[PDB]
Amino acid sequence: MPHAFKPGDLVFAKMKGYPHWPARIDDIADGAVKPPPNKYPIFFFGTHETAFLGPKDLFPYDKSKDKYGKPNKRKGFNEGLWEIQNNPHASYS
Repeated sequence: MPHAFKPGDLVFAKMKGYPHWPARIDDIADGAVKPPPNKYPIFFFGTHETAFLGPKDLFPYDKSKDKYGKPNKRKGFNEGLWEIQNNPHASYS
């Protein structure tokens, strides 16, 4: 059975106006800005941007990749598909 989301989990994350996007739950570094309650820090592969999202916008990657893991014209998307498949736990700073 599923657990709650934790750092390192792989997802497609949905933002208004954007396709479901390859992403991970990030850790919060010591001294770094914390997310709002009930929100997670989401790092988006390819763009390397961070937004704060709740579970309603987070789709576990294994279950979802057949539907959402296809190339997309949007900036950074296909880079992000490579990252989540090939080195999803690397430093992209």
